[PDB]
Amino acid sequence: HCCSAPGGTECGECWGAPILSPEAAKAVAVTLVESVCPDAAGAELAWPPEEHARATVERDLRIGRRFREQPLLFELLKL
Amino acid sequence: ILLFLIDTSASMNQRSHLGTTYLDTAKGAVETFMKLRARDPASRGDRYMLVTFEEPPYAIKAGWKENHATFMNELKNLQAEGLTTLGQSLRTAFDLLNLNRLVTGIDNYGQGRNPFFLEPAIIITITDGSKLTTTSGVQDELHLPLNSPLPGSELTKEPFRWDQRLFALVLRLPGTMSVESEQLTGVPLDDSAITPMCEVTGGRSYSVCSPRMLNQCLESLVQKVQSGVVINFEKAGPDPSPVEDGQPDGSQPWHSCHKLIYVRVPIGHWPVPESFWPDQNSPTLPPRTSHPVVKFSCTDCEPMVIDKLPFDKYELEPSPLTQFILERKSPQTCWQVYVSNSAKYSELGHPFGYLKASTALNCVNLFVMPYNYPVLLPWRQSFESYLKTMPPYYLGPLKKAVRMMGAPNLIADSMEYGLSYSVISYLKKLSQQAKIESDRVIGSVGKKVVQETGIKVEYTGFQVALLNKDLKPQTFRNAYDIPRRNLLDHLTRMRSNLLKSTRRFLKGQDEDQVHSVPIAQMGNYQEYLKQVPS
Repeated sequence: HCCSAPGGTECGECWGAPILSPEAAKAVAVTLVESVCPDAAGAELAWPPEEHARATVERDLRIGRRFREQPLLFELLKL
Repeated sequence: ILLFLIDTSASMNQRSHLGTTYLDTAKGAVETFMKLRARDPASRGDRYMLVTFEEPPYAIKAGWKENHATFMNELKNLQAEGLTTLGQSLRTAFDLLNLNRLVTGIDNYGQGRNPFFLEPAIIITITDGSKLTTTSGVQDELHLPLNSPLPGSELTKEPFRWDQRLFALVLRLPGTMSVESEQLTGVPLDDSAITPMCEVTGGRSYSVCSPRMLNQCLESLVQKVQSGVVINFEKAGPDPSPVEDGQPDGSQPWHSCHKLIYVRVPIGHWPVPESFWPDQNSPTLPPRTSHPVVKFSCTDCEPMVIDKLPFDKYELEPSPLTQFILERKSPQTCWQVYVSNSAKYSELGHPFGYLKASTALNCVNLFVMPYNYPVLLPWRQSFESYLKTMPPYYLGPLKKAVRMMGAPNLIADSMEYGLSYSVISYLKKLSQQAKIESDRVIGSVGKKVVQETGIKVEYTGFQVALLNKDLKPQTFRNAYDIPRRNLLDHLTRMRSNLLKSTRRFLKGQDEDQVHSVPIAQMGNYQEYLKQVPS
């Protein structure tokens, strides 16, 4: 209800589905990243190579622990 | 002699990409430098000293009369806490290196400047990147403070000395990956405030960026330790008169490299006397310079000098030999050299040597000649008139060479100045007393600082205690050191210990051992009636 832009104009014929606002979902993703892992050493959008994953294993393990302790995060990803 | 300067400041607590702080990396680099220098069969006479960024009474950790054990013990327990006081620490290190100089005879300032009386010393000054603080803000000039000069230091006007090189390590290790590994064999400069201070002394400043680069710079630094003879060259005044095989056009002018004066103590004669005209009556002596401003002139001027003159082999370290190599290393020819700043009564420079190369054309031999060789080498009342152009005190060393032939001179005119001899023994005694006072309170810290300073905001005199690290509570002797939890069990333990009446009782509950447990140390205090003859 918060992210869906208004909304209520009877789109389509009878199956109008409101789209999600990109700004609201972007803010949700940003605050989720800030709450899960506030680190910024490798926060670049470009995916590093595979061997690079052998240096930040502690951050990945803490992210996995945060995901396993609270499943709601997964639901937030679905948003 | 090597004096390692490790700041141990609060800015050296940031963690590298490997997982250790910059202080741990610096200590590991020092240990690997030790194990690398131990490979060369010449580390049996050197002495290691340690200097940190602490108060003058606490800056020095291991100085004179300190073996390797206490040095390693002090470097082991280094704690990074404090500001980056680079100037005061460098001043303290230079004063520590110049404690036993005015007593043995080095830099006497009255009888020439002997280059064979060397006291080598190399500083590493391992510090952080930048942003040094002085308890008020962040400076960007790095000026050495002058608050309490040592007695007899106004005759050099510079903190460093004839043989005191200064290398630097900044340890600019990234935190994420340190993936900068493009240039394999290339060690750039740090480009910081310590770079000019290092370049003035005669040593470069490395810029550590990766552990591989750290190993490279450490393996390149071990090859830069030898006898310290640093002299400065200038192009003036010949306008690059190198018209021998090509046309001149250069950066190889202000060469401030060192020279390897290998012994065969060092053996040699004919030193660079001074740069001024000394008078017979001079109460105040002009301050000397750590680097002599000596200039060379490109002239052939009969480079063949063969005589019974005592020979010298002060090898010059190749740093600006490109200008000589451009002229085919000047085969069978040389160029004169002369010291500036009124070398005589009324003239600008007097040629006293040349820079003739060897037959192998490898390096420059630095042939040091007498004050004026082309006249005395080729008596009809000639030497008596010729000995008036040379400085008076200079008749000291040369006469020794005349001892190889005869003895026509005497002690009649062997006097430098009636006022130069005065006010010299008192300065030497003061320097000796200062060196003794510095070497006395070198390891005894005696901080005794544990208080909270409770402010008002029994009155005006209360101060809460702090947590003591090495407290060693006596549980059996003192009853206040027994907490409430384990009180009854400890009571029964003390009762059984007192009612046992054993031998060699102690007051410690459980004192296992110290950090080190040597096998030979424990096996020595024993008796084994066996020899294994079979």
